[PDB]
Amino acid sequence: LDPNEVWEIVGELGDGAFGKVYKAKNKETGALAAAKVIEEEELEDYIVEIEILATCDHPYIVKLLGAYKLWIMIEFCPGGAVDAIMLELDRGLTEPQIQVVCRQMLEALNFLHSKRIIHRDLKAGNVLMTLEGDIRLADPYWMAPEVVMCEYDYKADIWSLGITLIEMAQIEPPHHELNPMRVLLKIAKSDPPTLLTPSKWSVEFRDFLKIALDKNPETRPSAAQLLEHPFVSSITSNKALRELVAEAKAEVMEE
Ligand SMILES: CN1CCN(c2ccc3[nH]c(-c4c(N)c5c(F)cccc5[nH]c4=O)nc3c2)CC1
Repeated sequence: LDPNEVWEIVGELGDGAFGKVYKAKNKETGALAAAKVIEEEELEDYIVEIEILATCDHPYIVKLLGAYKLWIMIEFCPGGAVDAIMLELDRGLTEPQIQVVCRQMLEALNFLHSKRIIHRDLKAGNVLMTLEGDIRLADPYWMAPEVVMCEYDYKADIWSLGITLIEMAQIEPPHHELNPMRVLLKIAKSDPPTLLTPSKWSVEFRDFLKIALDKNPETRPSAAQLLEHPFVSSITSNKALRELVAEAKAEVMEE
């Protein structure tokens, strides 16, 4: 069952810091793809991840297309990642644009959390866009108190979400100016990040971030509970992202 007859590569989309990501078009049917390509130990570690994605079939999570070196064919999303969008446009996202992403993310998180799965790498570079204006998420008594805590556990996502929303408002996440070494300390030491210009955004945004970014995963809310927040409870149209995908395409056409 050799590949290359099935798919033909027709582009490169981004050498991240994990393999390289190329664009693939089906030889028979004509369909597009994203091909992630790698080449004992690691191989079985990747198979588990692949077989986890097959399971995670939902509107707002990339579809697994196949598995043939090591090829992984995932759905082409022709808007690309939101962080790439934000630079090509050289600006943040409008609150209504942020409202639509926050809500679609929450349905993806709430889905995953019912499957007992965490994402753990939620940032703007892992929120992809379709032309339709929709997102896809990508890729015992002698025990010491601190050992106990590190054995609710899926509230990690909910923190990354609120942090992703700041990334989208402001282009850059909080503490972007310090090196990765010092970040971890700043995270653990500092109070929950707020928006830089509280004046610029609605009272609902500020409060959503207030409750999303609780340092205590006990008192911190589920994807489910957050879906009833005013900030995302009234959101029925993907218009504002339909709008934003259009500009991005237009801006990209420039030469
Ligand atoms: C600079 N202009 C805007 C960004 N540009 C762009 C265009 C299409 C793109 N598709 C993907 C993509 C993934 N990166 C991807 C992944 F990383 C993991 C799993 C599935 C994926 N599917 C994709 O469809 N990125 C794109 C970027 C290049 C042109």
